Amino acid sequence: RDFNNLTKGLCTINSWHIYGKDNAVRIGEDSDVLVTREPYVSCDPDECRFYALSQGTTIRGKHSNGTIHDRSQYRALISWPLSSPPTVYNSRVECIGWSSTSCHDGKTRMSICISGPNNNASAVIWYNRRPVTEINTWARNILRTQESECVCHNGVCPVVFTDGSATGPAETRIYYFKEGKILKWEPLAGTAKHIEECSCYGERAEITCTCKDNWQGSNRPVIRIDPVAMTHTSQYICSPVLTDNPRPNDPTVGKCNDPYPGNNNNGVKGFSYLDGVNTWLGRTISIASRSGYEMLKVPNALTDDKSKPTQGQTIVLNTDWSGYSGSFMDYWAEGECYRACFYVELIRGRPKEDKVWWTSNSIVSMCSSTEFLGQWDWPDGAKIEYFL
Amino acid sequence: RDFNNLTKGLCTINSWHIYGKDNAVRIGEDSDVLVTREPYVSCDPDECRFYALSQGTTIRGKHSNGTIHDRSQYRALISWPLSSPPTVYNSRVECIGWSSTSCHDGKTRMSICISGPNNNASAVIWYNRRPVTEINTWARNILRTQESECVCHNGVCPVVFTDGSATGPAETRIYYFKEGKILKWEPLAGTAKHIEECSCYGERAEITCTCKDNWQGSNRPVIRIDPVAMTHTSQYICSPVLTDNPRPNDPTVGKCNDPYPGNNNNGVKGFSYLDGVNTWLGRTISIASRSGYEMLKVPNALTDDKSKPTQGQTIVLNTDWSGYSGSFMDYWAEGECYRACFYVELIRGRPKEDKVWWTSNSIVSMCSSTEFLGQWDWPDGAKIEYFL
Amino acid sequence: RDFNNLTKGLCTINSWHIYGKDNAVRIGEDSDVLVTREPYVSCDPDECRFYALSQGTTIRGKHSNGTIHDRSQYRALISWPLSSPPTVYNSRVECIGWSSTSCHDGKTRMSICISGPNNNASAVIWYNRRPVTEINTWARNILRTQESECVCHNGVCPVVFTDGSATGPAETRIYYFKEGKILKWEPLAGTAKHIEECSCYGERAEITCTCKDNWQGSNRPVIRIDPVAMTHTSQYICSPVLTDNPRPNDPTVGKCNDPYPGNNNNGVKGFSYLDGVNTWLGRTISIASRSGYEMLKVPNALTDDKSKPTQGQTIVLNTDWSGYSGSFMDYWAEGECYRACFYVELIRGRPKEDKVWWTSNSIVSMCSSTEFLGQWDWPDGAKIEYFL
Amino acid sequence: RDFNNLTKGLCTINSWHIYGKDNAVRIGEDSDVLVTREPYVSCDPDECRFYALSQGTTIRGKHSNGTIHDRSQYRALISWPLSSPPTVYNSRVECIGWSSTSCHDGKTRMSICISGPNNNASAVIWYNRRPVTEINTWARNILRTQESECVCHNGVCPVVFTDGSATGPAETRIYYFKEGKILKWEPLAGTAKHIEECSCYGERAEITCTCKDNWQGSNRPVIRIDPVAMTHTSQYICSPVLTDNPRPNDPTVGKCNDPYPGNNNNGVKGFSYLDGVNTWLGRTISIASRSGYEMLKVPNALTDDKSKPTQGQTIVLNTDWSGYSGSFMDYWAEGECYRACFYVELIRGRPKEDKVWWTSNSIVSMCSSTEFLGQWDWPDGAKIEYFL
Ligand SMILES: *[C@@H]1O[C@H](CO)[C@@H](O[C@@H]2O[C@H](CO)[C@@H](O[C@@H]3O[C@H](CO[C@H]4O[C@H](CO)[C@@H](O)[C@H](O)[C@@H]4O)[C@@H](O)[C@H](O[C@H]4O[C@H](CO)[C@@H](O)[C@H](O)[C@@H]4O[C@H]4O[C@H](CO)[C@@H](O)[C@H](O)[C@@H]4O[C@H]4O[C@H](CO)[C@@H](O)[C@H](O)[C@@H]4O)[C@@H]3O)[C@H](O)[C@H]2NC(C)=O)[C@H](O)[C@H]1NC(C)=O
Ligand SMILES: *[C@@H]1O[C@H](CO)[C@@H](O[C@@H]2O[C@H](CO)[C@@H](O[C@@H]3O[C@H](CO[C@H]4O[C@H](CO)[C@@H](O)[C@H](O)[C@@H]4O)[C@@H](O)[C@H](O[C@H]4O[C@H](CO)[C@@H](O)[C@H](O)[C@@H]4O[C@H]4O[C@H](CO)[C@@H](O)[C@H](O)[C@@H]4O[C@H]4O[C@H](CO)[C@@H](O)[C@H](O)[C@@H]4O)[C@@H]3O)[C@H](O)[C@H]2NC(C)=O)[C@H](O)[C@H]1NC(C)=O
Ligand SMILES: *[C@@H]1O[C@H](CO)[C@@H](O[C@@H]2O[C@H](CO)[C@@H](O[C@@H]3O[C@H](CO[C@H]4O[C@H](CO)[C@@H](O)[C@H](O)[C@@H]4O)[C@@H](O)[C@H](O[C@H]4O[C@H](CO)[C@@H](O)[C@H](O)[C@@H]4O[C@H]4O[C@H](CO)[C@@H](O)[C@H](O)[C@@H]4O[C@H]4O[C@H](CO)[C@@H](O)[C@H](O)[C@@H]4O)[C@@H]3O)[C@H](O)[C@H]2NC(C)=O)[C@H](O)[C@H]1NC(C)=O
Ligand SMILES: *[C@@H]1O[C@H](CO)[C@@H](O[C@@H]2O[C@H](CO)[C@@H](O[C@@H]3O[C@H](CO[C@H]4O[C@H](CO)[C@@H](O)[C@H](O)[C@@H]4O)[C@@H](O)[C@H](O[C@H]4O[C@H](CO)[C@@H](O)[C@H](O)[C@@H]4O[C@H]4O[C@H](CO)[C@@H](O)[C@H](O)[C@@H]4O[C@H]4O[C@H](CO)[C@@H](O)[C@H](O)[C@@H]4O)[C@@H]3O)[C@H](O)[C@H]2NC(C)=O)[C@H](O)[C@H]1NC(C)=O
Ligand SMILES: *[C@@H]1O[C@H](CO)[C@@H](O[C@@H]2O[C@H](CO)[C@@H](O)[C@H](O)[C@H]2NC(C)=O)[C@H](O)[C@H]1NC(C)=O
Ligand SMILES: *[C@@H]1O[C@H](CO)[C@@H](O[C@@H]2O[C@H](CO)[C@@H](O)[C@H](O)[C@H]2NC(C)=O)[C@H](O)[C@H]1NC(C)=O
Ligand SMILES: CCN(CC)C(=O)[C@@H]1OC(C(=O)O)=C[C@H](N)[C@H]1NC(C)=O
Ligand SMILES: CCN(CC)C(=O)[C@@H]1OC(C(=O)O)=C[C@H](N)[C@H]1NC(C)=O
Ligand SMILES: CCN(CC)C(=O)[C@@H]1OC(C(=O)O)=C[C@H](N)[C@H]1NC(C)=O
Ligand SMILES: CCN(CC)C(=O)[C@@H]1OC(C(=O)O)=C[C@H](N)[C@H]1NC(C)=O
Ligand SMILES: *[C@@H]1O[C@H](CO)[C@@H](O)[C@H](O)[C@H]1NC(C)=O
Ligand SMILES: [Ca+2]
Ligand SMILES: [Ca+2]
Ligand SMILES: [Ca+2]
Ligand SMILES: [Ca+2]
Ligand SMILES: [Ca+2]
Repeated sequence: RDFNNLTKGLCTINSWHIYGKDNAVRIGEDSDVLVTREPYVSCDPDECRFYALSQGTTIRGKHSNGTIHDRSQYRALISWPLSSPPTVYNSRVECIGWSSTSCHDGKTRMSICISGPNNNASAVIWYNRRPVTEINTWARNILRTQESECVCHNGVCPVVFTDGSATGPAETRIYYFKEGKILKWEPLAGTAKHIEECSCYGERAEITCTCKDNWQGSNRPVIRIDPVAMTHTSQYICSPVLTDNPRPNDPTVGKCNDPYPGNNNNGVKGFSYLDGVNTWLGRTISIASRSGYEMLKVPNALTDDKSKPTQGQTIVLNTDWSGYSGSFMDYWAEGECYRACFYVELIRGRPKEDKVWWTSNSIVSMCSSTEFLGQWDWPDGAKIEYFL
Repeated sequence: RDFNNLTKGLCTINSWHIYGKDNAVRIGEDSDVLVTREPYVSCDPDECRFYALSQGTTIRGKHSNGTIHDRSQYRALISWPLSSPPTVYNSRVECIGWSSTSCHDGKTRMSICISGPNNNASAVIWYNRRPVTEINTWARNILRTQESECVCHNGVCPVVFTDGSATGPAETRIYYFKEGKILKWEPLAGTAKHIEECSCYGERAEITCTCKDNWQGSNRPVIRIDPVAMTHTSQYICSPVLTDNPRPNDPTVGKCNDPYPGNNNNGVKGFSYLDGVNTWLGRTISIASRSGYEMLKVPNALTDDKSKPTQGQTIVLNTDWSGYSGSFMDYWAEGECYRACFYVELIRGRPKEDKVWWTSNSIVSMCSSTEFLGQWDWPDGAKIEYFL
Repeated sequence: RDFNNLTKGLCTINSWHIYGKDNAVRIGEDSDVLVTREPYVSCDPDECRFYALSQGTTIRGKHSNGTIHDRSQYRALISWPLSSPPTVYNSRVECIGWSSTSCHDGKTRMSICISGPNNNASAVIWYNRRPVTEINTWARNILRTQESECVCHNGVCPVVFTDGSATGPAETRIYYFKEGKILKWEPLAGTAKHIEECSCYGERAEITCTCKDNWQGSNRPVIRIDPVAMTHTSQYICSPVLTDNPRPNDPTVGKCNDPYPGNNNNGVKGFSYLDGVNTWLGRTISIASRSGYEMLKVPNALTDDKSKPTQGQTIVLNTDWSGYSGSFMDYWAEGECYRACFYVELIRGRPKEDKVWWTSNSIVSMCSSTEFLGQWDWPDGAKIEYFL
Repeated sequence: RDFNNLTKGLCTINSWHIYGKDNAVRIGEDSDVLVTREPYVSCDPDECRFYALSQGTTIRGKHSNGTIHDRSQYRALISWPLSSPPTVYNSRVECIGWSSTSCHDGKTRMSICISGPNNNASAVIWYNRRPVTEINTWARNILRTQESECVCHNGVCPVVFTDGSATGPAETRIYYFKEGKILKWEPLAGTAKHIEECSCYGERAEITCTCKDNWQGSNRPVIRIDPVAMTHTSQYICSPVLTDNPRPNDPTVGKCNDPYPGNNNNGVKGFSYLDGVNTWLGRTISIASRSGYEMLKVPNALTDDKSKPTQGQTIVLNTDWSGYSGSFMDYWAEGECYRACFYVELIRGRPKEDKVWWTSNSIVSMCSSTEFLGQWDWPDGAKIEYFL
């Protein structure tokens, strides 16, 4: 109809209720489920769907062997109905590639997929299910993007890309697209020293992205974007409640404009909702591996370098595998506020479970409640032994 | 379009004709059919569909082992086209949880799923396929609901929940929702001493629910709701034709305001149509197990403590497994009256058929005819031996 | 929109072109295809689809054992997209039963399914996908109907049923339905002595049904219906080109008002287009079994007792299995005439191929061309050996 | 809405970006994927889909044995969602036959399928999913057509057929259809000596077809059609950059009006975009087999007999199997120009990989970019060893 505008503020997050779970690995043990990774969730005005990077093979198929690898010519961004698994028969291909982002602007959807060899990748921007724009690698080193939904405001949908080293300074750009065409792009500015896989959400005409400093930071970099002025700033979450993984143990004071040191060249895509006292952080429970997952209310996390949790909710037990996590919201829901949501990728197989030769995942996602709901844990649920 | 209003009375029930049967277990022996239980049927203005609680695995899948269990993080309310089986590929997830209800109000559908551990469950009310309201456990003991469709009138859709003991007095509430939001809730009142899994239907602006007294009653409690005044009453079916299972043998006089004694802490979800002489009761044939199923015309069953059958129809032979049963009607059919319908859950596997490690079911459903139709029996039809 | 009216005459049939083929048995050797029989084809104003009586199991499934049997509680009328096979995932159940008919009246579709034991069957008439009317067995001996599409004119859709003996005189009725309700019914009149499984089509406000005299006739009975007056007549195809199976060898003169003798108590559902010189007859090639299939132009077959072929076209070789055949036309096609069409059921398995324990079929269908097209044969194509 | 008119010119082709890839053979190793060959891509105003000639069996099915053969009664033109594989469950049959073409005219789609024995084939033209016209073989020798999409302009959709010898002069005709009816047909004229499988595209009211001279030419014949005048001309691509396969090595001067000699009676369906300096040619890398695939910018290839490449892009490595290739464009995209696209059939199995008994393929397709994008190779990706 008309372009959606971020006119509402976030609803108060007093807890998280279950939104979707596909039990993909369990079900795929005996049905035609595609092997995937790098999932996310994104809504259209009339429907919300699961998204992910297929590996171009079923889990039980012999080609599942080797799916731990990230970039092949057999990957593609696919979407499928909420809480269903990604099967060969219900998965809709949005585009071909090994890194992506996607978002609806109110009128139609923009999907971006990047493909290519390491030194010659290219992004192709699709809008209304047609290819519209293409961007060639600028640093010749794995051009890559969010791996979660982008956000739009009055037709403008900013997307953060990175090209160059993952263990050194790199060339990050914020592109502002409208109807799949480039209106403008900027180099990253601010104090964030390295950006990877941004998780974004919008409220009251501002887009907040919580990303990953793969190079040095265990605290998360944050990019706040003004989609009207088409400008942005960057910093780190000040809080001592560190949210990357692997990471050092929590200090009593964090860092606002530098990476918090202790762990280099590694990290996991994650997210957060930064809204004054209504601030919640997601992180794996383990400081060593992609294990477990919890949500922590850390009032003023972004700006208070001594902020510590005041409430919390466990999502996945530390005795269960987790993985990537990101944000999305249904901007077309009824009500006066935007209900914060997120998904957690539950990785199974390699590298942690090497008795099988594949790597895949299932998805669990939650949204906020203004109630103070009882909590439960949500594991993948599959028995690797069955696959042997 | 506009909210549906219960303006018609029931059609005269002279017999029952076959409406839907999915042969799920038979078909699932060699195709991707989800393991389910707690099925039901519910109509939208333009389509009627089967519903059930998936177990998050196929019947032939190795994860089918253990599906006798009731509440896991892998369950979800799913719906699929009438008389098809619930397959991995045609099943639509309405919400995540291990207890549910759902109904269309004329404009859109409300679905409710409860999930959580035993002492910390929570219901989340979905409307127009979006989460709208959440209710936290009030008694911290398996918050649970109908397991069959709710009914709406002018936007108001009452739902009966129970929280607390299943073998003692508990905290039952009647919630009145409108567009997924709570307008009001009451504690259970009347003479019903314990309520579990209500089966409901509406006619001439009154909603009748036949439930289950798991604690002491072999006769069924009944909750009649006024969705305009948003008030209700409760009593038991007076008839000596006892309809719970397990149950004592039929007496010559029943009880109107107390459970009929003889069997404690057990029962099966069931239903009835209470309409003066046009009154029909469903019950298993066996007084000992979920075996067989028959419909009995017991004029004035609700109010006459000596009422006995005047007509009958066998649905499932006592030599075949049955299970839960509930009511639904197509409130959007043509005609001057509402045609009473019901479904019977045909449980296969555990606990009665323990040579297999799973528990699932198929569905058979009938609707009334003003004709006096010949009868046939409708078993599940699968051979357990094939699954070994 | 508006009720369709049979305002056109048939197009000139100079040959038959391929219309649809599903290769169901071939494909089903390694995919989830339902076992079926008694197929047909029927069009809606915007789509034409294949129809059949499922057996409630896949071909490779263990429950396929025994599918030679005709009436079980596991059968249902299903429809699916033209030329696709009937799979567990794309098949839409129209109703439950072991005998059926279906037709679109221009506004919506009427489907009829009969179920029950031999002495207590009942038909239930569905309209706009809802149950509307029910008819109880009148002779208590396998109430049964067409097994191919009915035809409508200004809302009136006549259907021929038979109840009683298949090897003696029986009680055949012509029902005239409108919006799923009975307007009127007649007993069979005319000279046809026994009616089974009528194949019908309409043109210029007249409905012609070519049926099967299972009792004594090797020539086919024909019922012509006036859907406005709601009256009919019956006779036999006069032609010596006998079209039932099994059958005696062709004589030089046929019979107009009596069964042509030579074979008792057996026959196959078949059809014909009776239109003066534009008359074509379908029949198996073998006079002994459901083997092969050919179309023969026999000018004035209905009324000329010495009529012999003037042109012909082989559809299936005598070295391939055939089965039932019936008529349908797309009454919503462009043009000034109705293009005659038909389908042939290609039965595989039992009883002729007993190395397998199942019985199923695939479908091939053709429509007429005003061209004189080259011919090809269209077998099922599956290798039974593969199923062993 | 209204008939589409070729009002735009081609966009400048500076490189090719990835458009679609279905990874069919990989995925089909463990899921219900139909065996196919002779694929292509074609767009409707609201969707673009993959097309191909199914073999009426899955790849893993036992009937896959023998699929190297070209014409059987089990083949059919099927279409399915872009980048999905052709599965038994998502494939839509357009018509029955072993040679086809299809195109949307703006209002609805025309599909053509030819079937029959070698000496008695016939084409049947479908429009709006209904059969409309039929054409009988004129030379009684494998009537056949494009195997890729046709193109329409103001309702007129020309199609090139060939009937007669594939290794000698034959009878090629250009038919001009409108709403599935024949407006006119011509015999082939010009200097092209033999025409097989034309690949076409349209721009500024002219339709260009790059075909295959199976008889003598290693350079490609080209048919340019005026769909308004309904007239055409024919010649060969003048360029010494030979694009058929097998073929001699490139000379320094090509031939404009005769086949370039060196290889007889063989060839592969291919294509090209002939647009002055914006001219690109596709060809296999190997001059001996259907191996590898590259795009070469050969300014003025059609008219300059000494034209050599000025830019290039590898699509498939010479160490990977390729096959047929053809053109299509989305005539309903936004923008001021038509973006040239093409697909490459990646054949697997027989005859080159004879350890398996089947022959199938997967599809990769690209479209042009005005950017100078980095290149990657796009192989089928399946391991034949897995199928053994
Ligand atoms: C039914 O459901 C309800 C609803 O969920 C249940 O009630 C919930 O119970 C939760 C668990 O108790 C509770 O969650 C906790 O909240 C704490 C904050 O609340 C308390 O403090 C505030 C502030 O003063 C008070 O207002 C309040 O009254 C409470 O006293 C959090 O602090 C908790 O998180 C911390 O502990 C968990 C382990 O429990 C860690 O995993 C987590 O990371 C937090 O601790 C680490 O991080 C901090 C900050 O740096 C460190 O100080 C600390 O040492 C830990 O650090 C180590 O561990 C981390 C992670 O491994 C590592 O990185 C680091 O290096 C160190 O090794 C927790 O979130 C809910 O708030 C509460 N909800 C409600 C509404 O009440 C109820 O129990 C359920 N009922 C039943 C019967 O079960
Ligand atoms: C073709 O189709 C038609 C249409 O269906 C067939 O006709 C139908 O035939 C049915 C079976 O005969 C018949 O059903 C019965 O109707 C009885 C009522 O009708 C009779 O009584 C009235 C009242 O005076 C008369 O008007 C009427 O003319 C008849 O005489 C029911 O009473 C029957 O139910 C009872 O019996 C069945 C077993 O048959 C039990 O399973 C059932 O539970 C009922 O009996 C138990 O319950 C009562 C009440 O408490 C007890 O008194 C009794 O002892 C039984 O109790 C034991 O068993 C129960 C259950 O196990 C247990 O809980 C308890 O503790 C005790 O152990 C039955 O419903 C249809 O009405 C009739 N329909 C029509 C339209 O005619 C026709 O036969 C078919 N044709 C062919 C050729 O087959
Ligand atoms: C390319 O394609 C074209 C287009 O299809 C091919 O041309 C077609 O060729 C067809 C086969 O030749 C041909 O079909 C036949 O037509 C005959 C009628 O035409 C002839 O007679 C008329 C009338 O005088 C002439 O006008 C005309 O010029 C011809 O001379 C039919 O009579 C044929 O059917 C009979 O034979 C077939 C076997 O071929 C039987 O299966 C069939 O049942 C018919 O014969 C039985 O029935 C009759 C009637 O009672 C009996 O008299 C006779 O003895 C047979 O009876 C026995 O067999 C039956 C069945 O088993 C059994 O019940 C009974 O008891 C007895 O045992 C046949 O239909 C097409 O018309 C023709 N089409 C066109 C447009 O030309 C062309 O060949 C192809 N090209 C190539 C290169 O292959
Ligand atoms: C990142 O991505 C970019 C973007 O893709 C990469 O840059 C691209 O690199 C490509 C490969 O180098 C390049 O493709 C070539 O372009 C040549 C034309 O450019 C050159 O010549 C022009 C003209 O003077 C200059 O303007 C220009 O500056 C260049 O110098 C083509 O000529 C190339 O094709 C020929 O070679 C390939 C093998 O490389 C053959 O397969 C192909 O068939 C061509 O050669 C055959 O055909 C010709 C013509 O008849 C014969 O003369 C020749 O002998 C060969 O003939 C034999 O082989 C054929 C086929 O087997 C056989 O039939 C015959 O009988 C003989 O046996 C090639 O297309 C892109 O243009 C370039 N793109 C851009 C934008 O720059 C970049 O490298 C990537 N980066 C990294 C780090 O990898
Ligand atoms: C088929 O015939 C009936 C007439 O018998 C047509 O019905 C008339 O249609 C118009 C528009 O619907 C009404 O105003 C008339 O009263 C209708 N009916 C009768 C029964 O008189 C019908 O429109 C015809 N069908 C089609 C497709 O033209
Ligand atoms: C393509 O060209 C034809 C004109 O040749 C356009 O047809 C005219 O369209 C309008 C609206 O449909 C009619 O009133 C004219 O009479 C049409 N036709 C002719 C043949 O004169 C057509 O609209 C054009 N297509 C598009 C998408 O614009
Ligand atoms: C931070 C992005 N990088 C470094 C290039 C990664 O390796 C990502 O790591 C992971 C990962 O789980 O750590 C998954 C993604 N598939 C990778 N992205 C790409 C484009 O390969
Ligand atoms: C009466 C409801 N209760 C007691 C909590 C049950 O155990 C139900 O029993 C049965 C049952 O078949 O008896 C099935 C339901 N899955 C159970 N419901 C829940 C929420 O677990
Ligand atoms: C002529 C109809 N009769 C006799 C009842 C049949 O047996 C039919 O035979 C055949 C048949 O292939 O001969 C198939 C049908 N499934 C049967 N119909 C029913 C209702 O069982
Ligand atoms: C050039 C067309 N001809 C000669 C008849 C072919 O054999 C084609 O060859 C090939 C081929 O891959 O060479 C595939 C097509 N399936 C064939 N077409 C038909 C109609 O059989
Ligand atoms: C395939 O067919 C050939 C030829 O009929 C036969 O020899 C061969 O054994 C078959 N192979 C398989 C695997 O069926
Ligand atoms: Ca399988
Ligand atoms: Ca890090
Ligand atoms: Ca009880
Ligand atoms: Ca007979
Ligand atoms: Ca050639």
